[PDB]
Amino acid sequence: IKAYYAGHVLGAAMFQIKVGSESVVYTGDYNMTPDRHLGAAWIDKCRPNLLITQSTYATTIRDSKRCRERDFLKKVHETVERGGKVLIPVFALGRAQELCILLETFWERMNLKVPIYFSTGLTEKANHYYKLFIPWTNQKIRKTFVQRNMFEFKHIKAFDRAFADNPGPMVVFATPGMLHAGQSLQIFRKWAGNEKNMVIMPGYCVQGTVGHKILSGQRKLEMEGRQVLEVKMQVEYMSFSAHADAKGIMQLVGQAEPESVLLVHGEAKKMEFLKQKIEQELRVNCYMPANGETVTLPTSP
Amino acid sequence: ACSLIQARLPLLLSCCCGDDESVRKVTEHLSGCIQQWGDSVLGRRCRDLLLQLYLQRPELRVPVPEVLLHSEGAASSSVCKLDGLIHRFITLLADTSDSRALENRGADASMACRKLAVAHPLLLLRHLPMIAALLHGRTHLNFQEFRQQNHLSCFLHVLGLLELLQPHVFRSEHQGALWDCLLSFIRLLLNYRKSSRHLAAFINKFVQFIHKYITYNAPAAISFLQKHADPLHDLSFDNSDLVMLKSLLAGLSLPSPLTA
Amino acid sequence: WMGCRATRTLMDIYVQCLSALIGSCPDACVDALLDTSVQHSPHFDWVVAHIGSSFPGTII
Amino acid sequence: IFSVIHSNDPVARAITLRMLGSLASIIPERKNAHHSIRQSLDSHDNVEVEAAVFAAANFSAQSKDFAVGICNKISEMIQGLATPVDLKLKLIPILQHMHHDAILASS
Amino acid sequence: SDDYEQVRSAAVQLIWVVSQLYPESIVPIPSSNEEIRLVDDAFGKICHMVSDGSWVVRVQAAKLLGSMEQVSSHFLEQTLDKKSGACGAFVHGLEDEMYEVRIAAVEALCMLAQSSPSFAEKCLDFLVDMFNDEIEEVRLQSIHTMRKISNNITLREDQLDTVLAVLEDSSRDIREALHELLCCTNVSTKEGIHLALVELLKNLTKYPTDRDSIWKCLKFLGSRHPTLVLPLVPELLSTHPFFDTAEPDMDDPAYIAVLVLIFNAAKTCPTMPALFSDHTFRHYAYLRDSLSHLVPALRL
Ligand SMILES: [Zn+2]
Repeated sequence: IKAYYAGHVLGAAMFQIKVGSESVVYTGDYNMTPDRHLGAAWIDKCRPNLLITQSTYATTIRDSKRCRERDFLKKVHETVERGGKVLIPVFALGRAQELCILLETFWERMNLKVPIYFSTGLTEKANHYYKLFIPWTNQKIRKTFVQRNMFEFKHIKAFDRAFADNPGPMVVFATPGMLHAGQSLQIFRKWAGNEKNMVIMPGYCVQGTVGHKILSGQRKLEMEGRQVLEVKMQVEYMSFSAHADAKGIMQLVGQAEPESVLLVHGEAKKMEFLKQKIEQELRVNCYMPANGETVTLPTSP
Repeated sequence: ACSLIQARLPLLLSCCCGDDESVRKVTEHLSGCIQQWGDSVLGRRCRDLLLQLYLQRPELRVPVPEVLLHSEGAASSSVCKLDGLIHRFITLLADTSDSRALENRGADASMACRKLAVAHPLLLLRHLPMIAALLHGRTHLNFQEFRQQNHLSCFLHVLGLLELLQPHVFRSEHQGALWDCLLSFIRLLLNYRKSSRHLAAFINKFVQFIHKYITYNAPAAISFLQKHADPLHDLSFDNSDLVMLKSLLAGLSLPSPLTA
Repeated sequence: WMGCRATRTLMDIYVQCLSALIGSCPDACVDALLDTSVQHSPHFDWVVAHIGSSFPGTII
Repeated sequence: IFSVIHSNDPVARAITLRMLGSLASIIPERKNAHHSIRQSLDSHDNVEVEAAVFAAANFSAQSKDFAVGICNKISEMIQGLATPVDLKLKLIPILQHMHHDAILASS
Repeated sequence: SDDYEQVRSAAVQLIWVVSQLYPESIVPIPSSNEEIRLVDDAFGKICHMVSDGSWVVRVQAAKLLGSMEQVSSHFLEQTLDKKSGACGAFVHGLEDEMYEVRIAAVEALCMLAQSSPSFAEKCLDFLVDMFNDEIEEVRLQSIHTMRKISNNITLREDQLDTVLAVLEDSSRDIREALHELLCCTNVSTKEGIHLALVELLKNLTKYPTDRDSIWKCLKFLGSRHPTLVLPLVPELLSTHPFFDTAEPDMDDPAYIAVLVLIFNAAKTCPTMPALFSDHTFRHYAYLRDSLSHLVPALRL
């Protein structure tokens, strides 16, 4: 087996599985567009018999990088202009670094501290892991880490206190992502307001309660003593998860040039469209396996 | 050069002191002189001297005589003492953002400039590039905050001032700043094309102003339209509900509701 | 009438035709136009009005 | 020394200008002194104007930039009809220090 | 489509050569019954190569993409839009991990914008966002290219805000390059002029050896933007409406640069001589004699 570069998170890899002439490549999760701290995925012309790809985003390109960052910061400025607070949840190890540095650079203009509510031990561990694994990061950081340490964040908070503070411009970075349980749900359940309780979802929120309903109004819920929100309250699902879109998936498939393709880690409605696109464009077989379904292919060694 | 009249003007200004009975009399004498002579060198120098005197003594009770209609001395190096005040309230009216406490001062400045355009259009005409430059700072902004910040108030005020300043605003010398103002107007029309129905009064005023512009000086308006025909055509395609927009564009056929 | 593309098309054709006549001999086109205006009165005369809009002097 | 040029007393200003002219060798290209000379040249106190002429002579002898910056002003005071003949006489020897440049000397 | 980067690099070089030799010749698409000029097809093929795995092929692709200017306008517009396989070619080619491909793309954008002002208008925001890039040679090349395309453009309010918020430079070469860019720049907002004045005075108090180039800079900045400086003139001269203000220190370099700017603007603007204070006229008369290469003759 051979590990490639995936670019989803630190240490994310695409694992080729070669035995004899037969070979299978499993990309797990990946992003073909580099982040502010992670590079782009790359794989040589392996040309395997099968290539298993994630398909959580079979949608079009998500309007580049600069436009998304501009929109996210504009929404943040709009929410904090009226003095509201922001309650973005994140897993504290993936896109948390990119959002942290982007919001810090945005705050270079006004210079007001932002609370990072992932645990101080966890924050320190994340900084240390990112500085020990500099080769896995972007060439942006790989060349400029000696000059300055970008991970040395000048804004951070410990835990419960500033969350229940006065309604200021404080933007919370909750320790558990996806709004499934933990500090994120604890803060969200106690927060409401037009400008305040701005909930920006960078993740996908695959099936977890509360989080999954980003496409919905986010004002219904299913819980005991459930709350309601208003339109100004941010329920925006910013596309900041490090996942390759349809263009990235086609790019990867053309780059590897496999004999066949298989799709996982996505939704059926998106995956059927992606399969149709792959079959119609590259004239290469694609597959649509469900949980427990066995997909068998012939080999010509 | 004309600098000699400028150099001898302080002597004349000192001699006249501050009595309007002498300034009025010498302005009348200069008016009679230019009427006798006209566009000759003597008459032209008389017109330059009269313009300089009016600029340095803008309290004249005969503002903008028939001779100053043709005068191109607005761009000339003459100086006027109203520049500081017109600058003052031009910026007092320029800022029409979400700071609504300034709305009353903006309205006061706007109606005062309307009065000034009615009374002393030439003095305000020399400051036209200033307000033309001030319009560039709002078109690129988004539709939502533009509606919220009521920045359209400044544009409407400037357009009303333009409507009051005609036909003096349609002279050849005041063409660059006029083109800049019109470019800003069409730019904000293009940018806010998702919902242009809030600009109904602004659209009607703009159409009327372009009508008067193509009437008074057809070739200048045609040249400006040819300069930006493609943005106007794109606006017409995207916003086809604006019947006056298409009707105005049909006015190129010529050679290049109210009752009592 | 410009809602019907054929009319606009024909007026464009007339711009070409009238430019060609101006190049060669612009004498009989106006005579034919007035003869048709008399014959096809009063419904066609809007074309003559538009033509006069393009060329005010000779047509008026 | 220079702080006395700001005094409202024109005699004190004249003495300061004369001192600056006397110290011209160790402070050429001193811009504040140059501006002081230029401002005192069109003063309305004759003693200050004479001291400014003396200091202008010294500074034109020392520094080239003052000479080129002052030649036009000296010319306009000399040719100016409002200047008396005595001050015109006092002003002409400033022009002997316009040797720093060929074009300056020709002018 | 070869499996070796040298073959692909040589092939893209050869395809650039042959496109430049026969640009208007027609090549038919295999599947679609569409007749396409050869240069546009080569443009698409090279654009597809900007996503190549190897960075040297990407550098070569960006350079040759810069070198061609016979391509149609819509194809030129396609490489900047998100979503003819040339969609988002420069978008992907401007945000790569490798700095060399980014430099090549920046230079390519320079050539393409010089050939096409309409393209330059679209390229303005993309190129000014590149100023935030923290590779030194990348930002120098972005400065130089922005200065090169300066004649065909005029900066927007938010783009100028963006470039100003990241304008804090330390080294001498980057600072001088910014000074030359500001000499050639074109801006549309007076607030940007105010922020530029603030940053330049900060860089005046911070670096004395920068005084010369910042005086010259502001001399060129006002000559170009008299209309934007005219509101900012009483904002800068500190002229109180009904009080005679103290006479500022004539040796203060920041103040002297504020006068240089305001006098180069005054050259084109009759209305500026009016708003001068008494000491402003006095100070003008001096710096016209002492600094005639920075201060221009005025019509007072
Ligand atoms: Zn994952």
